[PDB]
Amino acid sequence: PRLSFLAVPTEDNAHEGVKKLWSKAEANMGFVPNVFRAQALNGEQFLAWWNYFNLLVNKEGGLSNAERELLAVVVSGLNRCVYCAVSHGAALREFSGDAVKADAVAVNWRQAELSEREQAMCAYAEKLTLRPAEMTEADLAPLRAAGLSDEAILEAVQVIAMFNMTNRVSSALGFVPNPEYHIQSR
Amino acid sequence: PRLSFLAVPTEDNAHEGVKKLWSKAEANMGFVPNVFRAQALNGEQFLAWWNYFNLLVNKEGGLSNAERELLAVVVSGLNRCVYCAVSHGAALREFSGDAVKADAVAVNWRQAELSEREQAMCAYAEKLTLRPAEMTEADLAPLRAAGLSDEAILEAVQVIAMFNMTNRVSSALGFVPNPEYHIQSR
Repeated sequence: PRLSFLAVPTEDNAHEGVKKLWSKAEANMGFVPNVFRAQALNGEQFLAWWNYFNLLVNKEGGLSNAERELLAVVVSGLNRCVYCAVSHGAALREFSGDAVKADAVAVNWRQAELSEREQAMCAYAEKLTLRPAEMTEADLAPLRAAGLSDEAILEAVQVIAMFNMTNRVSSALGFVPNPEYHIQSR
Repeated sequence: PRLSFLAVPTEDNAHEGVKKLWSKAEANMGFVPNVFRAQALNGEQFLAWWNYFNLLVNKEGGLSNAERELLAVVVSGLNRCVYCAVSHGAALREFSGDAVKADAVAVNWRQAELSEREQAMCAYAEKLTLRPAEMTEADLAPLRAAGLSDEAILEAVQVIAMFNMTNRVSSALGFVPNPEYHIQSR
């Protein structure tokens, strides 16, 4: 299938750290995420990007995985990125155990049954995605009312902005999510 | 479960024709669509609305069920109405047999594998939903290039506008899609 609008590195010409990541992804999930193939055309840039993204979104931090995937799903729905919508909706279904909530939040978090902290985080994510020029200090007040430390607030801001980046990369270059994501934790 | 922001008719005060429609919904699907409960507060208006909507979207016409559900899914994704997104995504998965295509079109039809006719219909639907003031006769040229008769074009315009209406009703009054839709044809 056509993974990208640009050339995709093959096993022959790929960076060897890209190939090591391919083998690790296949040992761990049964497939290689198509982003790992498409975006890896520039090897060292891709490896640095993956280092940062993996540390911020997947590894342990100030926010739970469920909260990060909630932010990811809201942002990807707003920017209308199919790759991130599908894959991180699968991730949110897995980490939350509530497929109904994931499906609702993917469309409109206002029409989901969310905690007050989830509501604050989703409103903040939507404002930062759609109207970045209008951010004020007062916008942090709900987040602090929900018990988010400054470290957690920095992490959440990073996640929202990082998905504003990945949405643009994937939509500009025509990335396609793996079929496996559609059936996961459904 | 809170089906509505307004009062919901009970079995005691519901219109009799509303109760008869509840009975066909239970006879045909095993449950009553939550819209049939919430929107039926005004009996005669709901019954006329259902007559029109059922004739236009579900019954036999110039467009296939799959094409109508494609239009519905695109419009509901653009207006971010959870009820219509979930229910007509189930319908589109059923009529198309392609869950991947349905998931992709729900987010961004540009990132789905669509025929040229589907592309024309989805671009037209997006323009009519987001920029209705900018519609021109020239916008009909791709639809006619895709082999759509004048009757089929009238039906498609009706479908797009009708979902621009139901999205607004369901989002304004807090309608909640039945859990069954999330599982259907997955």
